[PDB]
Amino acid sequence: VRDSDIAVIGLACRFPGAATPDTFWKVLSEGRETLTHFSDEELRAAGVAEPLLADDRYVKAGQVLVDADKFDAGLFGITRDEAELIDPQQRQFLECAYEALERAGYDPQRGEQRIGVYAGVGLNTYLLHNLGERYRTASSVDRYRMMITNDKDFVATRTAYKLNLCGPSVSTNTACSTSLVAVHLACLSLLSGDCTMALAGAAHIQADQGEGYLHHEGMIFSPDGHCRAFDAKAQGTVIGNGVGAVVLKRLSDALADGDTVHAVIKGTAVNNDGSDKTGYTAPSVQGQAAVVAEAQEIADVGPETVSYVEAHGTATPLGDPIEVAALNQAFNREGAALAPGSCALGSVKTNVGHLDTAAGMAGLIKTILMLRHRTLVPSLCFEAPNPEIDFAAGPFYVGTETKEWPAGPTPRRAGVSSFGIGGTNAHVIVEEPPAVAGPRLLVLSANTPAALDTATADLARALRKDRDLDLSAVAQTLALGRRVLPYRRALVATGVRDAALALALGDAGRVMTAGPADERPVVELVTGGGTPEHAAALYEEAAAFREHFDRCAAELGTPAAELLRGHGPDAAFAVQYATARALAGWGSTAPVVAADRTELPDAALRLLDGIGAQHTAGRPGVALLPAASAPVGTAFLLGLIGRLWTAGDTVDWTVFHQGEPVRRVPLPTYPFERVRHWAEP
Amino acid sequence: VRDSDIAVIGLACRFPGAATPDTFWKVLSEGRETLTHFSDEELRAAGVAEPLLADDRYVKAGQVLVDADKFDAGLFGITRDEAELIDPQQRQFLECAYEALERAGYDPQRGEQRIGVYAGVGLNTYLLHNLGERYRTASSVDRYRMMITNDKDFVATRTAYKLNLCGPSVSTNTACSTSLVAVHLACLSLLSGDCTMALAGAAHIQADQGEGYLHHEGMIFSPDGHCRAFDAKAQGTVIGNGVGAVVLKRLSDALADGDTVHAVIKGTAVNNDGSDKTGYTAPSVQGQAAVVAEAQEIADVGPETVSYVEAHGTATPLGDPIEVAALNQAFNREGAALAPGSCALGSVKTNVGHLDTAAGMAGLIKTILMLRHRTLVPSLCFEAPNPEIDFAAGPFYVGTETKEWPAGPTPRRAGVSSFGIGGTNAHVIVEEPPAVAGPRLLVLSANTPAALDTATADLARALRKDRDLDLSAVAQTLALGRRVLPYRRALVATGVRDAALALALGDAGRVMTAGPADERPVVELVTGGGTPEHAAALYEEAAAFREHFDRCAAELGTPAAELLRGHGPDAAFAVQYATARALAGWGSTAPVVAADRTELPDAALRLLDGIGAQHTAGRPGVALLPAASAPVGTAFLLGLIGRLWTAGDTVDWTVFHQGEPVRRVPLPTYPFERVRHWAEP
Ligand SMILES: [K+]
Ligand SMILES: [K+]
Repeated sequence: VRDSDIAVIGLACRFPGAATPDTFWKVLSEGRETLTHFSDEELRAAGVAEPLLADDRYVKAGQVLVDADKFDAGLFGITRDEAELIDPQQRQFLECAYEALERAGYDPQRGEQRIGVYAGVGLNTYLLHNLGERYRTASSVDRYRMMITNDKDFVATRTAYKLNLCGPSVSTNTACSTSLVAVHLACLSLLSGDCTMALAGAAHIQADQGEGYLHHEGMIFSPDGHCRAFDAKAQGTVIGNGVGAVVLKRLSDALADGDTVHAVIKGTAVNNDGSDKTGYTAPSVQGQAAVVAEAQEIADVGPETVSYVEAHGTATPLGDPIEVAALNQAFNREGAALAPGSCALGSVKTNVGHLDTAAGMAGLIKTILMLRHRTLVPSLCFEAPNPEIDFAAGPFYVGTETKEWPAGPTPRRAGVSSFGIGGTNAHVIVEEPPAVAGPRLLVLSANTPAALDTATADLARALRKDRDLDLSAVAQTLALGRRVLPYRRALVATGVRDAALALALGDAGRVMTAGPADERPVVELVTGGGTPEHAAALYEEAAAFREHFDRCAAELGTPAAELLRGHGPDAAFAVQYATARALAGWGSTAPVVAADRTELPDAALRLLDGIGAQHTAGRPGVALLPAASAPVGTAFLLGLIGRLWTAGDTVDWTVFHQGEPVRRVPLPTYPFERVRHWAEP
Repeated sequence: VRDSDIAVIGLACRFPGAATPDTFWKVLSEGRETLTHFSDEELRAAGVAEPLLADDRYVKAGQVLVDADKFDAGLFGITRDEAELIDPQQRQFLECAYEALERAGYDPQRGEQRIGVYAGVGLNTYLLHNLGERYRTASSVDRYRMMITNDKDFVATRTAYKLNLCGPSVSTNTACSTSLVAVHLACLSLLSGDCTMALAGAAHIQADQGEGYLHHEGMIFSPDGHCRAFDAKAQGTVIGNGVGAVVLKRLSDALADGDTVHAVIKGTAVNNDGSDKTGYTAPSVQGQAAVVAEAQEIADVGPETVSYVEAHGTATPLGDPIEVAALNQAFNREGAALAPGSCALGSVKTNVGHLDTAAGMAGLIKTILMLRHRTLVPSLCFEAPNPEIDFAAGPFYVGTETKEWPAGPTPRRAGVSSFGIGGTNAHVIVEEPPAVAGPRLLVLSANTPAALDTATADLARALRKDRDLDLSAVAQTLALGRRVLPYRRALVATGVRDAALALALGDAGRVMTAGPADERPVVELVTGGGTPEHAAALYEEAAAFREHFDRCAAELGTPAAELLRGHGPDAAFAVQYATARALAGWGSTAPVVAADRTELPDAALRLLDGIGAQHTAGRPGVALLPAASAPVGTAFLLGLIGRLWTAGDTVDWTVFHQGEPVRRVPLPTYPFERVRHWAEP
């Protein structure tokens, strides 16, 4: 574990045909093109002019992001009017960043982590088209409100403000290479100590997606909507729509904290072509070759140890041979040719098109998934190599199969390239990640009942589909790594299968649900016989209980072993008092009601005075003792916490999970309400 | 000299009332407000509606950037149609960056330096207003051309492409704090080794500057166009227009290379407020306090050693007390209160208004000039302290005088703050810079005759006004640190006064001028007697001559001392041959013509064959020997180089200046042609 290695500890994406990493992996491993073909009816509905449809140069297809118009404004405390004004690219980036942090297992509203964010969005066609006329005929006040909801500057800071990211929050833009430049700056920030975690990401969404495009020979776009990277029939790409983000942390920190490591960034490099090329928009062999070599040098990774490269890969007749010539030059720099056919080459642009500002996210996230799965996937629309590409001069070949990624003398390593219009180039070196008994309280919360139900079904489903999940990790991730919201649910479970079923059934006997309407509860210290089996179980199983019980027995003047065996009022008091103090230590602020104190010793009376126990409440009461023939021990205590917490009591989950190693794991992400917010031009 | 210290080795600015650093220092030291008041006639000319003029809330004033519409497209190889399309913010940033590199003394078209650029521009109102209708009714091809000439992404890369910057070139945007964030990332890049030099800067230009504004109580803008920072009558600021850039290099490198150090950046910090504040646009004491403390810690600078702070300083009733409360908290963090009245506080927004994206450049450059001049300057419109500001809790007081900056126990140190809408905060620690015989060839070149004449007058003027300038440094800076352009001029001078006069007079006897029209010249090796005084002078004074003369004497079979004394044809040959070889070693590619070889020895014939001397030219001839009663020695040789170079011969000025330490110094910057490029809405 090198000092400079950066872990990818979470990620998220909404790309054409894939709203999550799991569905993206399905697109990739199944070798599918996500191109949408538009009917004439759909194009007419979209206001495409009739001469345009008739034109044989017009391409009736696109790479669309479904529900780009949807946004859960309520969750983010944003009004309808404001949601409508905000560029969909910024809305989608905000939800995507939320998802990435969720998958990482970190709730930035809690904890001491300092989280930065580097992000960029594409050309704001929402402002130009949908809000265009609105802008030029508006007051300075309303123009100002449109500026802070639409200018590029605000994508990173809106996210910082709404998610609570206190590290550097910077909008970074270099056109098609924006994604990997953001990744580069995030890593630089992390290594310099600006922050302890960082998001890096990008969004590109055309306000008029859903329409086709006119083919022009002087431009990068293909005549048929297909992107045939490295193929002899390569004729360009299709602009796509999408958004992606990764969460980054020093690898040593990630391992120490017990995070899931999806992959390791070994090094990154960024440069610019400068002047020495035939035009501002022209490609450059030398600029590309240099940034690849620079990234490998920084990563301390020899070119012969790289076994996959994710090319920028736009399928232009000029650009494809240049990209391979540049890779050959970089890879062969330390001598002569590497073994032919020894490094796979591919382009996700063949699946989802060219995501512009977000292209590098689609490329990096594909490569991360391949590495985590130790699985190579196809580059599509490849039938025969472009004769002008000099494959024989180097190690590259275009992989067209889903298959095991063969082991090598080093861990599996990949390169990821992204080259922008304007000549800023980026290359990132990524490595596969290093190799990796009682009941638990599972807690869920959402901003609406409907969201809570969906989240419950999602978790149930995820739990059924992976039995290998550790219930501990699931409980910890849910408690520590999810926003604390008003509609709440909880369940005490004995294992993953058990949990899956209980959550699916929704049977109130086990599944506790409460919301902001329900009354804040009190804990009731009752009379009743002792509970020796229950007392002994908590004493053995719960360290916090054991502490306060020992100290309570000291005050009462009786040995702990005596009280734990006892059936009398002193014993019943002790168990309940110790439970109440353990709850308090875990952050509970529920009042303790002790309504009947007659048959209690003076010491018990003082202890009740010390914690300021009320004599009554003016509020639902939760008993501190199990009912007869109810579950006892830790199962009871966890159910108690669950009942209080769902009803709005405070719990400090960090303190609650103190005594154990925490392991954060990927679980389903928030079911954002699909509310349409769209300004009509 | 700490490893992490960064030198500011050049800078440039066009702010209201100041098109250069020198004129900016005049605004600052003279305590002037650059606010422009608009007549009703001017406002009407600008298309301001009549109800608007009548409105008593309307403020008929602004902080305008003169000639924001002007751009030397020819110099940058840009067509008229393209120049018109490019956002004026990007045009102005491009010219400003050129100026900054010129003042630093580096021509990025030559040399091995790797230069990065981090820059941001403000809201593109040129695209929205001037090109708005044009965009929505244009083809996809023309929309694409408007995108690459107007989107934020392209400001840094356009500059990289047109100036030849091959380091990371990144557009960075965080609203009002953009400038110092760019500076922060440039320093991070430099310290990480992305590059060896870096530009950082920003431009903010409203397409409708020249109009007034309507006052709204819910906004940051003052009712009278004055910005009364920290005053009891503080009521906000005025939006301004401007552009600035700095050139950064590791301090150790700068000193080693002999650069001018204008100031030293000791440390920088960037953070974001996150969620814990009352609104997205609200201020935050804690965010500000943290970034100031973080910057000082990183700089290893104790708060008690800081004697000036350049505040964000926007003069809002809420914001001013908050900024001082935050500074107090940061400065007092290591104990109790520092001495009252011991650190000056000011805001350049009181001079030039709020330059938005460029505000931090105006603040940083003011602070750099103060430090270089060891002179404090006034913060304006300060009559009585705002009662709500807790000055007494800390060391701060508002300085209102131009006066010597008192020496202290450490070098003079300042802080510079910039806080953005969206909550990204930056603070930079700056320190004063460390303490610092023959003829010379001065070379000038421009892209037009008119520009060449203006540049000549400018240099003449600058030379008159500083006699302390070292002629050496002037010659080196001009030769190594200026773009090589087609209309050329040169002068051999014996000192600064001499140069100043010769350049002003323009007398062809001394001042050589030539352009692309003039013929590429040849050097002529003539017959004629020896020139013993001339030979001995070059031998003594020019190492390159001495080398080739020694070797030529070896070939001829005669001792060098004999030939240097000689009057014969062998001696005349030797001196001319050695001069020709010295020119070749300095990169000359002018043909050598030896038309009359009769009375030359065989050895001389072989030597002429070896360099492939022509027997004639089919071209003006320049003699390799001084004419009788002409200047001799180094003066002659330099005049020779000048004649060839002005006529288009190649010279490698790096090789030419090899044997000596180079010192780059500020000289006047390029006289960009004032051509208007402005799209009509
Ligand atoms: K070029
Ligand atoms: K808030």
